[PDB]
Amino acid sequence: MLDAFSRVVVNSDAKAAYVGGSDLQALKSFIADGNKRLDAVNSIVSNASCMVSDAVSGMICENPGLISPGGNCYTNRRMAACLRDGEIILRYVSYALLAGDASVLEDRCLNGLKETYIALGVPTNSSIRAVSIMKAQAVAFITNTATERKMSFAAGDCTSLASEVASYFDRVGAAIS
Amino acid sequence: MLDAFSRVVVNSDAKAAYVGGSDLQALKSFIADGNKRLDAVNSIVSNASCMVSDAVSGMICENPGLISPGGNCYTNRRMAACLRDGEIILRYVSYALLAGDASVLEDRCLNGLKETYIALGVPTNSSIRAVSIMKAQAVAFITNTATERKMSFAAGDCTSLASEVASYFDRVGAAIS
Amino acid sequence: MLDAFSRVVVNSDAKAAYVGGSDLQALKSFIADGNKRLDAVNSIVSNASCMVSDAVSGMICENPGLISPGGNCYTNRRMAACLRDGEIILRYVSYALLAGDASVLEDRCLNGLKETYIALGVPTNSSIRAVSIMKAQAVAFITNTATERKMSFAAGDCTSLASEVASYFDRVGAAIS
Amino acid sequence: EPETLDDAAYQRYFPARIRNKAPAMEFRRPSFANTEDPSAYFMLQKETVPLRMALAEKLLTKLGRKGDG
Amino acid sequence: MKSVITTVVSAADAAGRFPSNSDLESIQGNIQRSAARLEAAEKLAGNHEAVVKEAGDACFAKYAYLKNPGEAGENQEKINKCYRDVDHYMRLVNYCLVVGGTGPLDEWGIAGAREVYRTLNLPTSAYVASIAYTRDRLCVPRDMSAQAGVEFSAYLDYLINALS
Amino acid sequence: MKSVITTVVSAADAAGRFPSNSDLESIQGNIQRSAARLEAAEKLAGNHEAVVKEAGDACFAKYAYLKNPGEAGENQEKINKCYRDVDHYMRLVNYCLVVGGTGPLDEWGIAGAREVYRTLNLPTSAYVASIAYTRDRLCVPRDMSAQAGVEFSAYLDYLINALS
Amino acid sequence: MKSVITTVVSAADAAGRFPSNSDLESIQGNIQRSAARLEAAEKLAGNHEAVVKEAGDACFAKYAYLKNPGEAGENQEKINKCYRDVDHYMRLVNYCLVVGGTGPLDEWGIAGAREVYRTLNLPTSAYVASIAYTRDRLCVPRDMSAQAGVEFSAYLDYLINALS
Amino acid sequence: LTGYDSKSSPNFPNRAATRERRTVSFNARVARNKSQAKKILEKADEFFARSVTMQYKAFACPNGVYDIQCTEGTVKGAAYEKRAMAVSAAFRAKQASPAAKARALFENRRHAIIASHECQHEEDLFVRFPKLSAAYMMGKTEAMRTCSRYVVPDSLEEEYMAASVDRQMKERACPGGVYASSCVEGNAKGQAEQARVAALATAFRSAQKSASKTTAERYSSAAYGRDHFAHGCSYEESVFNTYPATAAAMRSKSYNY
Ligand SMILES: C=CC1=C(C)[C@@H](Cc2[nH]c(/C=C3N=C(/C=C4\NC(=O)[C@H](C)[C@H]4CC)C(C)=C\3CCC(=O)O)c(CCC(=O)O)c2C)NC1=O
Ligand SMILES: C=CC1=C(C)[C@@H](Cc2[nH]c(/C=C3N=C(/C=C4\NC(=O)[C@H](C)[C@H]4CC)C(C)=C\3CCC(=O)O)c(CCC(=O)O)c2C)NC1=O
Ligand SMILES: C=CC1=C(C)[C@@H](Cc2[nH]c(/C=C3N=C(/C=C4\NC(=O)[C@H](C)[C@H]4CC)C(C)=C\3CCC(=O)O)c(CCC(=O)O)c2C)NC1=O
Ligand SMILES: C=CC1=C(C)[C@@H](Cc2[nH]c(/C=C3N=C(/C=C4\NC(=O)[C@H](C)[C@H]4CC)C(C)=C\3CCC(=O)O)c(CCC(=O)O)c2C)NC1=O
Ligand SMILES: C=CC1=C(C)[C@@H](Cc2[nH]c(/C=C3N=C(/C=C4\NC(=O)[C@H](C)[C@H]4CC)C(C)=C\3CCC(=O)O)c(CCC(=O)O)c2C)NC1=O
Ligand SMILES: C=CC1=C(C)[C@@H](Cc2[nH]c(/C=C3N=C(/C=C4\NC(=O)[C@H](C)[C@H]4CC)C(C)=C\3CCC(=O)O)c(CCC(=O)O)c2C)NC1=O
Ligand SMILES: C=CC1=C(C)[C@@H](Cc2[nH]c(/C=C3N=C(/C=C4\NC(=O)[C@H](C)[C@H]4CC)C(C)=C\3CCC(=O)O)c(CCC(=O)O)c2C)NC1=O
Ligand SMILES: C=CC1=C(C)[C@@H](Cc2[nH]c(/C=C3N=C(/C=C4\NC(=O)[C@H](C)[C@H]4CC)C(C)=C\3CCC(=O)O)c(CCC(=O)O)c2C)NC1=O
Ligand SMILES: C=CC1=C(C)[C@@H](Cc2[nH]c(/C=C3N=C(/C=C4\NC(=O)[C@H](C)[C@H]4CC)C(C)=C\3CCC(=O)O)c(CCC(=O)O)c2C)NC1=O
Ligand SMILES: C=CC1=C(C)[C@@H](Cc2[nH]c(/C=C3N=C(/C=C4\NC(=O)[C@H](C)[C@H]4CC)C(C)=C\3CCC(=O)O)c(CCC(=O)O)c2C)NC1=O
Ligand SMILES: C=CC1=C(C)[C@@H](Cc2[nH]c(/C=C3N=C(/C=C4\NC(=O)[C@H](C)[C@H]4CC)C(C)=C\3CCC(=O)O)c(CCC(=O)O)c2C)NC1=O
Ligand SMILES: C=CC1=C(C)[C@@H](Cc2[nH]c(/C=C3N=C(/C=C4\NC(=O)[C@H](C)[C@H]4CC)C(C)=C\3CCC(=O)O)c(CCC(=O)O)c2C)NC1=O
Ligand SMILES: C=CC1=C(C)[C@@H](Cc2[nH]c(/C=C3N=C(/C=C4\NC(=O)[C@H](C)[C@H]4CC)C(C)=C\3CCC(=O)O)c(CCC(=O)O)c2C)NC1=O
Ligand SMILES: C=CC1=C(C)[C@@H](Cc2[nH]c(/C=C3N=C(/C=C4\NC(=O)[C@H](C)[C@H]4CC)C(C)=C\3CCC(=O)O)c(CCC(=O)O)c2C)NC1=O
Repeated sequence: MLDAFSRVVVNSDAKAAYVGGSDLQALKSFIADGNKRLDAVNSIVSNASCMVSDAVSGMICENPGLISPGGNCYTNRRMAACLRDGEIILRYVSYALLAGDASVLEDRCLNGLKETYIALGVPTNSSIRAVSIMKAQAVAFITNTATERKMSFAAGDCTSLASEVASYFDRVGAAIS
Repeated sequence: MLDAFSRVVVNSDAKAAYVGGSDLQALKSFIADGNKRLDAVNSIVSNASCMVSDAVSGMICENPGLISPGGNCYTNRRMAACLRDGEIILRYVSYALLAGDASVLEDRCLNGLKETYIALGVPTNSSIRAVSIMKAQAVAFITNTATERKMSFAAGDCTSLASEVASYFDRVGAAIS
Repeated sequence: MLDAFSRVVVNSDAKAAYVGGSDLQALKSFIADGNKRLDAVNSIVSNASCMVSDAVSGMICENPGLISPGGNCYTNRRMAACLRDGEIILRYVSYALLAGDASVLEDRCLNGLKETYIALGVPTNSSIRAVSIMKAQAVAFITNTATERKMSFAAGDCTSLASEVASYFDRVGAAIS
Repeated sequence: EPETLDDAAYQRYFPARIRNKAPAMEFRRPSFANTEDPSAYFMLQKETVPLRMALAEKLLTKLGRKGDG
Repeated sequence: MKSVITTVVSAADAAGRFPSNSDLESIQGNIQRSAARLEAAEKLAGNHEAVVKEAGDACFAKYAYLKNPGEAGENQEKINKCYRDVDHYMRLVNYCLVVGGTGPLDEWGIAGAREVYRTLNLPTSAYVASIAYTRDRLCVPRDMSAQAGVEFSAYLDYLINALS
Repeated sequence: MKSVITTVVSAADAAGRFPSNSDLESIQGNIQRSAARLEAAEKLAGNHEAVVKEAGDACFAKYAYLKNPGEAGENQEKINKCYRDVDHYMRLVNYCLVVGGTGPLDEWGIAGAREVYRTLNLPTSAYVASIAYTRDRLCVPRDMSAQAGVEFSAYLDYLINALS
Repeated sequence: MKSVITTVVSAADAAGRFPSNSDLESIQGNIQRSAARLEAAEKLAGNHEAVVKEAGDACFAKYAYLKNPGEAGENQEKINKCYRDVDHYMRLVNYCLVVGGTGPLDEWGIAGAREVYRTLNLPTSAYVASIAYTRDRLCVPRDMSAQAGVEFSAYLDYLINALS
Repeated sequence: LTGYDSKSSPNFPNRAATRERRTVSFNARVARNKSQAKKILEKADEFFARSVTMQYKAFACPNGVYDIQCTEGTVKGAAYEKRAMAVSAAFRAKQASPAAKARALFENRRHAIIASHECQHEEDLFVRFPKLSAAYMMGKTEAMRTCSRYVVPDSLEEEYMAASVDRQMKERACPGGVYASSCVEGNAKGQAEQARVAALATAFRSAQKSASKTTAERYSSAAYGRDHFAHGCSYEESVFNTYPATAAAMRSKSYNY
């Protein structure tokens, strides 16, 4: 919808004023790591076959009662539709990363999930345990400290990149609370 | 080409790569004191099978309660899994000498070893006592001050790399401390 | 649909062969002139509303019978439908210029258009002069020879696309008449 | 074949696959000093360290007692 | 509002997938133009209060039939509010140089403009005069660089091709 | 073909509009990326027979059980088909570098490959183990640039996270 | 769910007519298998506890191969988990042969089955070695009459024609 | 070379004079050998129009059981009048205006290319066969419940957000103050109210979906109007993202409704 290029134009529509050399310097630094942002989504799309897979096993090996008789993901009609519930939130977060803001995420998908989840009976309590399994593996692939797959990048600092992806997943728990 | 060397280990499936006569000069121009370095890591991997045998047996020789019934060096498949693991540190800290940095040692080998060993019933104070033998064994091979067998090198000093591997074994020791 | 990069591999797919340095150099010169190609389609979109409003009276200045009662171009609606007819077949040739291949207009605009004009009684002797009038204006913009408009371009020759733009115009009237 | 042994307990630490996997390296130095040698070559092949039951028997029997629990 | 990289992700969920490898090739290209275009935004920024009154009375120098009553341009505060109506068209044409695309243009300058200019009888030919009055004097090596000089006018004639 | 040129004209066609300059930024990103992408494809056209043989030897090294009867490698004529099945991938990986997008891959090789592999009892676990050996032992300064070793290797793991 | 009753009761409502006399003829055909099919349900319900072992051990003889690392059988877990896995499919043939249709299987067993096996890498060709072993085991003189041998053996062949 | 020469075949089209001939002999000589492929590609696209209308009913009948979506009857013989009204109007829509002929064609060759999400084989079929693209839309837009009969409001305001757009959507029906023949109730003495009596049955029981059937249809309609009308109109997407019945009642075709 609107990007980080437009995020200062969000404010500038209600200024009765413009954006010039007062706010370009906050956008000038976005170009200086514009190679870095395009280099730090190339890790996220590189393991799309291990982002939604180990997430849903991360809650089975902690709370295994969800596949018990009396479960929400009991049969294959439910849990194959759980891996589609957990993949499209990896989809609308990677659109938000190239935009620099959650304007794609917070209106296309997460605009009121507490009338599609409490209307179904989905367990919200271990949905957020299914969130931080992917967040802890998102910051672990931003850095090259993943114990399985190393990635060849140009050297430099990406703590501003690693802190930003944690600050995308935080409002997911807010959208279900 | 150390980043391409790092992708042989970190990529979570076994590959193979080797270095001919042309690109051996690429490694000597890349790594500082590499003729001292490749002599050092050759003098650990050539005698590692003797090095794991004295490391577990000195743990028995100063603590003979491991081979007691109910002990953790009882029931010889369990005793074989020490001898599997005892070179796995020496496979990886030789690789820490080769890359010049213990980042690949940390996430692939040291990460999670503290919680694994209390899950299985490993006595951790003997586990530091096993690796401290291997810390003392490598610096007698790098400095060639080993009592039994000696190796052939061009003359000079290698005490910087002896201190460099001594900064790698306490990373194994403080991970399981 | 099928752009220039897709065209060079779809006639090489029936080869069951790779695409090496025999025809990539003809494509490497296509991306050399790509800066001049974006410096060609800019000269068409910038002057759209003049040149569509141009020929609709430039057609009837030669043939005044089209505004006569019982005319095809006689009323307000049949002209208002003619002007919105007018830039469709020129926005599609701009697509062919920006994508380097004529495979977007001859499947979405020349896909049976002589079929529909016979169903309405639209004349074709006028519809090919009404695009040849709008053809010479397209070579007098990519080559800066307009007499009331000047685009500041660098020093270079534009006969590379002068016949090629008209190549996307003579195929129009041939397959609608 | 291996077996299983898998009390999912370190399951989520080392996984089923990355378990006892390690590098392995070989060194052939040049033959004479300060001359270029085409025969000098160096492996860095990743290889899974096996269980090694054979020298496990001769080390337990030489040190303590039976080991047959 | 459609810019360079909010469009290619509006089509990336339109198929229901992830970003591709060519999806990142698009985002490199505005980085090639996020220096040559942001100088053109700065030239409008520190000169906008000079060009509102410059091209403002330009159109009043064209149409003498507004200067007599029978129009909405009789008294002074209409012409003061006319110079307000200039300032909105420079507020959002400055915005598009920041984001790269024709995003802010199509929303509140292009769409819906037909009703409140034709039922309100304020002619679109009177607007395109002062739009072209900014466009017919681009001093290319003086005010900006050579590449800002060609794309600043390319946003200027967008309201030309739409409204007239 | 899903290339960056097609994705910006298909959204241009759907809106009933002209080619706007917002898409022209994405075409500028091609000619910057095209030189660091074609020589990944030019080196692949001169090395394809030596890389496809060296790939399938790790397919049978990681899973040596396929030589059993009833599997997909019991006789010589379908082990010959295994090298043909994997050469067709590494030709479509060459085809998609020249286009720049993922166009030929997800349409020719990928779409419909799931419901025929489990049909003829072919695992995809050995298919992804063939290219992951190819994608790993390739030193980014030794064979090509530091950019083509990023972009081309971004196409090989596109298969792995679409097959798994 | 699918049965003799619920299938034919649908077209009465979905065409908006009464219960016919042709659907009354259809439940009469369910009486002719009611004392002919339900003997196999009480057969296996007191028989699974020994055939969950010998048909769970049946696939690993074919695939000793899955067992080692990088695959489906990596650890015990799938099987202690793996034996629980196969005790859900013929747990449903006790649910399918008691109802009269494939209702408990086409909505609980195959729906979404190929999608949780591609992502979680479970080889579908070992379930073809798991319960079709019981098809090659079944003795019509000793175990149960040839009416179960035409109906219990039929419902298994529904499943191998579904997981392939 | 084959023989002493290679002349063209007399079975090739456009081989005779057609200069000063009679009307009977002019038309016989322009359609000489073209009649076969015109009738080959006439039964081709009619089979395509018969094939995709089958492949979307498989979702309507999952695993061999009929859902509440079929429901062509509610009272005794409540499909006989629905039989006539569906097939008599199909002739009424085949005697339309000659402006709406290609308006149907070129717009069916617009929306289907959008909905076929980048599959080059599929857009090549939609350009040659206009009957296939007329059947691709109404099959998929009824498979995913998006048109008019299943997107019921849940708030109180959405009944006027429906009512604001539809009577403004029926600017397409009435050309001026006259009506059209494309929007006709029926033509029998009861068929006017016989269209109403089914029209309340089909809205009522379709408001009795499951919790999964409404929560999966309230996002499929949102992205439907997000790539058919509001390609960049973020204000229209500001009602299309949270209020899906707005994003569903507006129909992508010039249906003359
Ligand atoms: C409960 C059951 C269970 C699993 C199924 C696995 C899966 C798994 N892996 C990680 C943790 C991780 N997971 C990955 C994932 C991958 N690496 C790749 O190359 C692939 C593309 C992808 C797998 C398909 C990476 C890179 C890390 C960080 C490094 C590591 O911890 O190994 C986590 C994070 C823990 C958390 O939630 O906080 C989980 C659940 N581990 C478990 O405990
Ligand atoms: C079209 C496809 C496309 C891509 C795949 C990326 C690829 C990419 N990454 C970087 C370049 C980079 N990427 C990183 C990022 C990192 N380095 C690390 O060691 C960290 C692990 C990680 C942070 C998360 C850094 C630090 C640079 C160098 C540039 C900089 O420091 O700003 C560059 C710049 C190099 C150059 O221009 O010569 C490019 C092109 N960009 C693209 O346009
Ligand atoms: C166009 C695609 C393309 C690739 C991705 C690479 C992949 C590749 N590498 C090698 C060939 C090789 N690859 C390596 C591996 C490496 N080499 C080193 O210097 C490091 C140690 C390590 C990378 C980090 C070695 C050592 C050889 C030579 C064979 C050998 O001596 O063992 C070969 C066979 C060619 C030969 O005969 O040598 C191929 C196809 N080459 C290509 O043409
Ligand atoms: C029963 C009681 C018992 C022990 C207490 C230990 C004896 C022992 N030896 C070494 C010490 C060592 N062990 C080796 C290992 C080797 N030397 C070689 O030449 C071979 C290649 C290789 C296997 C024999 C080396 C090189 C040293 C250091 C130098 C030395 O003391 O010999 C150490 C570590 C240094 C220290 O004392 O802190 C110990 C604890 N082994 C036992 O069995
Ligand atoms: C008797 C009826 C009659 C007319 C109404 C005019 C209209 C007209 N203009 C051009 C021809 C043209 N028309 C344009 C268009 C424009 N020129 C500009 O400077 C603007 C940017 C833009 C209008 C907004 C251009 C660039 C040419 C080519 C150069 C020229 O001959 O003027 C042609 C084509 C001549 C041909 O067929 O070859 C016609 C018919 N001429 C006539 O004979
Ligand atoms: C995003 C929008 C976008 C554009 C509009 C173009 C803008 C553009 N055009 C040219 C550059 C050029 N443009 C032309 C074109 C012409 N010269 C003539 O004499 C003819 C009238 C006309 C032919 C069609 C030529 C000849 C060059 C010089 C480069 C070359 O010759 O390859 C350059 C390179 C010069 C520079 O870097 O300053 C740029 C950036 N590029 C973009 O990225
Ligand atoms: C890939 C990386 C990798 C490693 C870092 C090592 C680490 C490691 N060690 C063991 C597993 C083990 N490690 C030991 C070792 C010991 N116990 C003691 O009491 C002694 C102090 C010490 C011997 C000197 C034993 C005994 C087991 C087996 C536990 C058991 O069988 O109960 C396991 C088993 C669980 C599993 O398979 O995941 C792993 C991962 N092995 C690897 O494959
Ligand atoms: C690929 C395989 C490969 C190797 C294994 C090394 C082997 C090696 N090292 C050195 C050469 C050397 N090697 C050492 C190393 C040592 N000397 C000591 O006294 C310490 C005990 C020990 C360090 C642990 C030193 C100090 C030199 C001389 C300085 C130097 O060249 O680095 C030389 C040059 C000899 C000559 O001039 O002819 C060679 C071939 N180099 C290689 O290319
Ligand atoms: C309540 C939901 C709602 C919609 C989905 C659209 C749908 C829609 N668009 C138009 C009509 C139009 N719709 C647009 C579209 C836009 N105009 C812009 O300035 C934006 C950039 C873009 C999204 C708002 C344009 C430019 C026209 C005029 C062209 C035409 O009539 O087709 C009309 C008929 C004219 C009228 O509105 O009276 C309708 C019903 N309009 C709506 O009221
Ligand atoms: C951000 C957009 C922007 C512009 C495009 C300019 C446009 C512009 N130029 C002038 C002002 C002027 N403009 C010119 C014109 C030119 N000068 C030359 O060297 C060329 C021959 C020719 C350009 C084509 C001259 C000669 C003056 C000053 C003297 C005068 O003519 O009044 C003025 C009046 C204010 C002043 O005195 O400067 C304005 C608004 N200013 C802006 O803020
Ligand atoms: C256009 C792109 C294109 C492809 C991707 C392949 C896809 C493909 N593969 C096979 C067919 C096959 N593919 C394999 C390949 C393998 N089995 C194994 O043991 C390994 C996992 C792997 C080799 C590494 C084998 C063995 C067959 C024969 C199976 C059979 O015909 O029964 C077939 C059936 C027709 C045929 O045999 O030719 C097709 C369509 N073919 C194509 O035309
Ligand atoms: C009621 C619905 C239902 C099913 C249809 C089955 C299917 C099924 N199996 C597993 C899960 C599993 N299934 C197997 C079984 C096997 N793996 C193989 O490689 C062999 C093909 C086979 C050996 C017999 C194993 C080993 C796991 C554990 C893998 C994991 O989930 O981590 C799961 C994940 C949740 C779970 O553990 O239950 C599901 C849904 N189980 C069910 O509960
Ligand atoms: C003026 C131009 C002109 C032509 C192009 C031909 C066109 C043409 N070809 C055939 C007829 C044919 N043409 C071919 C040719 C081919 N089929 C293939 O498999 C290959 C793709 C290709 C040649 C390599 C074949 C095989 C027949 C079939 C003859 C038969 O049916 O017996 C016929 C019908 C038989 C006849 O009328 O004699 C005609 C009109 N004739 C003309 O008069
Ligand atoms: C009469 C002509 C005719 C067609 C043109 C196709 C068009 C078509 N394709 C699919 C259905 C499909 N179509 C494709 C094909 C593709 N999707 C992709 O991801 C690729 C980009 C692209 C191939 C290049 C796939 C993969 C499916 C299954 C997924 C889905 O249902 O969308 C369906 C729905 C199937 C169903 O309802 O069960 C239809 C109507 N089918 C036809 O009957």
